[PDB]
Amino acid sequence: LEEVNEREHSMKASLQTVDIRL
Amino acid sequence: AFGHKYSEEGGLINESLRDQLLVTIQKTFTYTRTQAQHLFIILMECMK
Repeated sequence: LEEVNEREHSMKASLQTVDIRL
Repeated sequence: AFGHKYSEEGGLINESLRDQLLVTIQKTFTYTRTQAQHLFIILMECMK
């Protein structure tokens, strides 16, 4: 679950950057 | 918090975050890159 927490933090950062590009 | 771990050698922050920071600033602080920039400068300068 700690690995889930680190991976989902990266997923939110990638989604935020994708929204800024769009 | 995001500026400190994404820092490498202090004031040398890779563009990957140069923007990621600018954008989180542009998002969390909702600061258009104009406003975000001044901040990016201060954070990098200070966090350096």
